[PDB]
Amino acid sequence: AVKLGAGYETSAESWGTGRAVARIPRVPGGGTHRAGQGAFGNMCRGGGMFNPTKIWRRWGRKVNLKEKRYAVCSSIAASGVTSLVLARGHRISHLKEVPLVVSNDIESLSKTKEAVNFLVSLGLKDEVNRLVKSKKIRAGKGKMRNRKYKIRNG
Amino acid sequence: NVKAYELRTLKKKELLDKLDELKKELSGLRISKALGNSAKNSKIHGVRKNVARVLTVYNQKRKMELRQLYKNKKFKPYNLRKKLTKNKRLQLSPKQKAAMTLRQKKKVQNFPQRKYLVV
Amino acid sequence: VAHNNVLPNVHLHKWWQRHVRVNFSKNIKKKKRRLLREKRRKANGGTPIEKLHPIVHCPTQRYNFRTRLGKGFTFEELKGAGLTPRAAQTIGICYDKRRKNRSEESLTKNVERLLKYKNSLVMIPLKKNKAKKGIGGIPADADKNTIKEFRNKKPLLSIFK
Amino acid sequence: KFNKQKSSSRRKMRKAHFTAPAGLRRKIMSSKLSKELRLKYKTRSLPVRKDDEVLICRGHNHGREGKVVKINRKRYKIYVERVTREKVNGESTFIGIHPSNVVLTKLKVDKNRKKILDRKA
RNA sequence: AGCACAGUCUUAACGAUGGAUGUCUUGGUUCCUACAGCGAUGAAGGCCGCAGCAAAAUGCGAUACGCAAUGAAAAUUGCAGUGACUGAAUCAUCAGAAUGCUGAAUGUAAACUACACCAAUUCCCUGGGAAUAGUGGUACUCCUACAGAAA
RNA sequence: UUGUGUUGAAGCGAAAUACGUGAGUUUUCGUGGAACAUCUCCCUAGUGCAGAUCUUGGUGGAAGUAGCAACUAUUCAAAUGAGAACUUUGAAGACUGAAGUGGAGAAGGGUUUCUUGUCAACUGUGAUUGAACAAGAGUUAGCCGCUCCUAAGGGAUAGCU
RNA sequence: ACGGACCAAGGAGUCUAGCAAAUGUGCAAGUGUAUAUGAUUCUUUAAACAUUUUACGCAUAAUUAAUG
RNA sequence: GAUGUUAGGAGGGCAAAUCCGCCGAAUUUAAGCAUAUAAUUAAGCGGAAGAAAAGAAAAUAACUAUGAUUCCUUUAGUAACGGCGAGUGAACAAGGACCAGCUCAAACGGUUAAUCCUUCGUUUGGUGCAAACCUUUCGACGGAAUUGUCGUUGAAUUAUUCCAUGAAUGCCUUUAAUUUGAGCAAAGUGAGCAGGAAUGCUUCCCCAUAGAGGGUGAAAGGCCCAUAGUUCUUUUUAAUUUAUUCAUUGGAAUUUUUCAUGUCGAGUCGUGUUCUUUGAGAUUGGAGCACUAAUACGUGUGAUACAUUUCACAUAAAGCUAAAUAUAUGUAGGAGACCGAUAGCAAACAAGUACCGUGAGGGAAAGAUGAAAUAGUACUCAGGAAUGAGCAAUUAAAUAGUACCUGAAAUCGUUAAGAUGGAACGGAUUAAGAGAGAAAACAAGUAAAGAGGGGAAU
Ligand SMILES: [Mg+2]
Ligand SMILES: [Mg+2]
Ligand SMILES: [Mg+2]
Ligand SMILES: [Mg+2]
Ligand SMILES: [Mg+2]
Ligand SMILES: [Mg+2]
Ligand SMILES: [Mg+2]
Ligand SMILES: [Mg+2]
Ligand SMILES: [Mg+2]
Ligand SMILES: [Mg+2]
Ligand SMILES: [Mg+2]
Ligand SMILES: [Mg+2]
Ligand SMILES: [Mg+2]
Ligand SMILES: [Mg+2]
Ligand SMILES: [Mg+2]
Ligand SMILES: [Mg+2]
Ligand SMILES: [Mg+2]
Ligand SMILES: [Mg+2]
Ligand SMILES: [Mg+2]
Ligand SMILES: [Mg+2]
Ligand SMILES: [Mg+2]
Ligand SMILES: [Mg+2]
Ligand SMILES: [Mg+2]
Ligand SMILES: [Mg+2]
Ligand SMILES: [Mg+2]
Ligand SMILES: [Mg+2]
Ligand SMILES: [Mg+2]
Ligand SMILES: [Mg+2]
Ligand SMILES: [Mg+2]
Ligand SMILES: [Mg+2]
Ligand SMILES: [Mg+2]
Ligand SMILES: [Mg+2]
Ligand SMILES: [Mg+2]
Ligand SMILES: [Mg+2]
Ligand SMILES: [Mg+2]
Ligand SMILES: [Mg+2]
Ligand SMILES: [Mg+2]
Ligand SMILES: [Mg+2]
Ligand SMILES: [Mg+2]
Ligand SMILES: [Mg+2]
Ligand SMILES: [Mg+2]
Ligand SMILES: [Mg+2]
Ligand SMILES: [Mg+2]
Ligand SMILES: [Mg+2]
Ligand SMILES: [Mg+2]
Ligand SMILES: [Mg+2]
Ligand SMILES: [Mg+2]
Ligand SMILES: [Mg+2]
Ligand SMILES: [Mg+2]
Ligand SMILES: [Mg+2]
Ligand SMILES: [Mg+2]
Ligand SMILES: [Mg+2]
Repeated sequence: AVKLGAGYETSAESWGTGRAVARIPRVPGGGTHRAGQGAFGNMCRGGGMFNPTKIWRRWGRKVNLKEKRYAVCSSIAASGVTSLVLARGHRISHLKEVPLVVSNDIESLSKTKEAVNFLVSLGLKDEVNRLVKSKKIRAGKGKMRNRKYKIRNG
Repeated sequence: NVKAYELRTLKKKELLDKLDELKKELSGLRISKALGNSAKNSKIHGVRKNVARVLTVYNQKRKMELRQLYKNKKFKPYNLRKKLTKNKRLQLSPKQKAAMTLRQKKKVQNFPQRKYLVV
Repeated sequence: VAHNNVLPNVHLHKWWQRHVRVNFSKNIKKKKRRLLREKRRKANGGTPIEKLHPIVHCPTQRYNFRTRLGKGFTFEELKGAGLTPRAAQTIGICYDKRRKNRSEESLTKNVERLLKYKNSLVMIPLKKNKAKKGIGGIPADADKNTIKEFRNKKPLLSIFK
Repeated sequence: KFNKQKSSSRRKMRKAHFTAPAGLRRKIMSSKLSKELRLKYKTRSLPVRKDDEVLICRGHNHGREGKVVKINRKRYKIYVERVTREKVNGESTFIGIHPSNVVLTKLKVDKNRKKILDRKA
């Protein structure tokens, strides 16, 4: 949100008609370059933006619990289906079964290296490689806002 | 260039004497600067620092002496008193705050908030 | 106003923008509260944060049938339990000077509850080891082993609901 | 990362780097030690002092060993014995190397350094 | 050595003018969390100072871009100079010391560095020996206690 | 999601046997010197400009035009200097004409004073001049003032509002 | 008739509240887990998950000024 | 009662986002306007705190009843108010967060104020290097106070059981968290290409509880700082460990049994009347004035003025009190589907600065060379000098030369080509010029032998 009185902190008023100047509010006084300038109003340099953004915009959306549940279920189902998974972009051509289930021994893995090895063994070597490749620096101003890298979802 | 650890041991008169000498030296340097010189213009800074050090040492000694003089005795100079935010000074001491009307105290003693593990 | 719509009723003719609170703090606030309560629990080693409340019937013809936790137990109920008010307060139980009993049955129920609570609870001694019997209401202090055993078991919070 | 007391925030980090006090500067002009040195001491890397003898790895002089002449904490640059360079005038100045791009071989070793080594161990 | 009329208009190439676009970013903004007062023990605010070469800002207060102490810890550097081989050069820390003139401003004043009155005051040495017209104090309201006068 | 970049990204300039009805897209060459897309789907918005006597900044034609005409008036030689109608000296000729561009002060200004330098801009022509720029310097009181008295008046004390 | 010398950038139906219609979606005599709690929830997590081992809303019934 | 520069203390001013008091508008809406609305808002004046305020029932209910305040969800855009127009608009219950109760006054104790404070002291301790602090009980000498301090919360009396207490001997253990700064911290500075310079590209290695972020001559998990993780040390606060003897003053709770039926806040409530405020309606709160009560069988609420009377609920006119709650102020952190230098704070920069205004006030513009100026333009020639030029020079690059990244348009210059009888441009259609161009705008294959690259068969 923009700070509340942005562009409107001035005392400016319009000179009115008979001066051969548009009737935008003007900064008063003299001496500065700012004196006599178009003041508030979306058009003006140093003006307020149009509908200044406010904290009371609706940020979240309530989604029906049931709907959410349904969505979750459908995603699970999708994860099930090989073709869908493939479409979603994963390099899954070398995995046998796509409801891919692994023994509880996995829950005790202590070392990232071991995990990686396991993944490779499974058939996801290619996927892993892709993931490694695809850390790249974002286009645009995300770069300036702690969104430096863009990484594909494994 | 005299650093403080040497000076702590010295007596006050000696310190004073030292200080005067330093001041004289400083004055000389200033005079030189005023006259068309830049030979020992940069010497002045060190001298100044030395003087400051001496002053600090002496001042702390004086403060210590003052403290010794006014040890306890209820009232004291407002310097040697506990300089501390005014509000805090005003505020009731924790003990005072605690102090309980006798009945209340009795009650507390008798029926204190017990520990009682529910099962 | 135009067309067939509800006649507009929007109370925003005052400087409403001045006092809009948007609750960005909700979940985080909740978390903080939880943390605080945990801390409190820790401080009261073993003992429960929560205090015993009597079940009571809600007033008014419409909530009549429903029952919910009131504040505080009524002198009569305490007496029935075999308990002093001060003593009760000192333990985990709430006292309510202003509540009165019209119904015998209700009173009985709450004294039953109180009894149950008493049965449940085991009292840590005030000064260590030295086991002494209570004052007015409070039960006796158990020995060390028993206390340890109790600690090892789970602290039941079924009665406070 | 996982502790939320420290800030990831790029801007903040950059400010810290640029506006650091002298101690911080000293800490962040560290250099990798050679294999031999690593073997000797549990340490991986050290803050570089005056009379250390560095081998430059990156830059135009990828190989020239030399005794460090000066380290300059304003610009984050060490200067080395013979990495000389004429200005437009002719005056022969030293080329600055950032300590990333250097690996230190022979070690200046005062009591402080010894203490540091002990701590690392 | 020659030859283009000139001007106006147009197009292209190559420049000037200007600062758009794009790329940045020690800044802002919003939200979240946390604490939360300063002052007659002189506050905030304001002046005046203070550097070897020093205007601003920054920092500081006649010990004046800093003193002590603590934790780092060999440099600092435009030159001059000062330091190392750790109370030292530089950082951070900052609890000790100190904190000009003002300002509630409070001895009366105020476009005054004007003016009172009371203490003379201060330092050193273990009762003397030195300094300096310098230093404090004195507002109004109020409270408790004391005082000796009043009805 | 699946990609392009110092064997040169965005941008910009000019184009193109280019595609599209069109918004546009695409590519070439040049410059550029570091980022950039995603049309695979949809999410989001401070989302698209020829106008508002729009705002801001810049640039024109007008135009080398209007104009640089109150205060009677300059001239000769020499010096300084790269260079002199307007810097200096001399010689003329003039004016101000003691109700003065003369001496002193007040208000106001604040170092403009002074010497030595000196010319990027400024001194609406020039300029070596200067109230410009830079470096230094300069204001000395028992008697001249303020300081004291009271005036029109002001701010307060007691109360009282 | 008015505005527009030129150029660049900025520059105007937006956001909330509540109602409605439309359409999508879920569930359907129900529906919405509201505050709040709980979790082996804690870079993201200010989301996501969960709902205690007859809350309230709107709807499910209308009508009357009203006792009803 | 004055008086004191008496001894000791306090207030004053700054700051304000939240907060508490007053005071108090109007624009605005009603399509006019006057009550209403804006709004018990802005401004004004005063006052606090880390929160403030509120708060322990003269409460709500009419139930099977609840039980201080606050806050959230709701009740509810409802009851109600309102030129019954515009519009305004609560409360109880219900679900939660959080939960804490109390002490004055009055009653009682006179076989004695038991209270309280100032000054002067005295002597055991505890942490500290000191500085200071921390507590310990003991008197004096003053006062204050009978115009009322302290204890008791009716009073005694019994049975039970607690709590304080002093001395001797004894034990400073194990962890769990919690919160400060602390260190420690995995793995490549490997071949080749192109480059000023890899952090790049093909390729060979690994580490990962660390592939957050930043730095580094271009995109870096492995170059640096940090990051994951752990190791002490700081803060406190739980659990666990050791108490055992002996002294007695004092108190407490329930329990019997007697006797006491006490006390319960006055120019206050209340009514009238005025004005205000409220949704409050024959007045919701408040205030001014007049009048001015009752004692608990009283008086006050029970949303329509009254009488006569039930019933329920409370106990006004004194006071305190943590939590849940709020925060656009300040400081410090941390985040972002935010802005990216005409944006974002007015302010990315010596910004509340310069500058304007007598003044209250008004209030800008202005970021980027390069990796490195510890590469910021040496040298030579022409110049009075600025500058210019170079066979000279830093650079990867100077048409990156400090007005420095990119460098658009308007506008202007140079050159060329073209047109040109009081506009210019444009559309449709060719033409003539002048540029660009082969991806449809010809030639697959076969043969001869060069230069490459692949794939298979054994
Ligand atoms: Mg703005
Ligand atoms: Mg972009
Ligand atoms: Mg011609
Ligand atoms: Mg305060
Ligand atoms: Mg020091
Ligand atoms: Mg030290
Ligand atoms: Mg004064
Ligand atoms: Mg005067
Ligand atoms: Mg693009
Ligand atoms: Mg817009
Ligand atoms: Mg635009
Ligand atoms: Mg435009
Ligand atoms: Mg248009
Ligand atoms: Mg303009
Ligand atoms: Mg013009
Ligand atoms: Mg002239
Ligand atoms: Mg004459
Ligand atoms: Mg005349
Ligand atoms: Mg002069
Ligand atoms: Mg001129
Ligand atoms: Mg001169
Ligand atoms: Mg000057
Ligand atoms: Mg005189
Ligand atoms: Mg006088
Ligand atoms: Mg007078
Ligand atoms: Mg007056
Ligand atoms: Mg006309
Ligand atoms: Mg018109
Ligand atoms: Mg016009
Ligand atoms: Mg215009
Ligand atoms: Mg619908
Ligand atoms: Mg005040
Ligand atoms: Mg109207
Ligand atoms: Mg109207
Ligand atoms: Mg009107
Ligand atoms: Mg106000
Ligand atoms: Mg309070
Ligand atoms: Mg509510
Ligand atoms: Mg409703
Ligand atoms: Mg209202
Ligand atoms: Mg680069
Ligand atoms: Mg009463
Ligand atoms: Mg009203
Ligand atoms: Mg009622
Ligand atoms: Mg009360
Ligand atoms: Mg209160
Ligand atoms: Mg700006
Ligand atoms: Mg290159
Ligand atoms: Mg270029
Ligand atoms: Mg660049
Ligand atoms: Mg440029
Ligand atoms: Mg003609």
